[PDB]
Amino acid sequence: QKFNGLNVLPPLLTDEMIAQYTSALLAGTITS
Amino acid sequence: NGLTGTGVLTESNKKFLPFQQFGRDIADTTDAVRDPQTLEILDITPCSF
Repeated sequence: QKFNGLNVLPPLLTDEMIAQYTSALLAGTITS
Repeated sequence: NGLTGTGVLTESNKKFLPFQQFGRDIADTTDAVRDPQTLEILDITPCSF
C-alpha cells in the first residue's frame, strides 16, 4: 500500500449509503 | 551502483536525462534506477505487506 509501514483503512460507510441516508432524511422532512 | 534494496523491477515509461541515474519522489525515496550494463530505466515497487 504505502511506503514504510503506513496504512490507511477504508471507512465503514460508503459515500453512496451516506447520500442515501441524507436523501431519506430530506424526503421525510419534505413529506411528513 | 552501490545502492542496495529489495523490491520488484518493472519497465518504465519515464525518460531520464542521460546523466541522472536515480529516480526519487516527493517523499524522498528511491523508486527508479538505470541499469549499468544496458541503458534502460526501471521502476521499483515494494513487495506487498
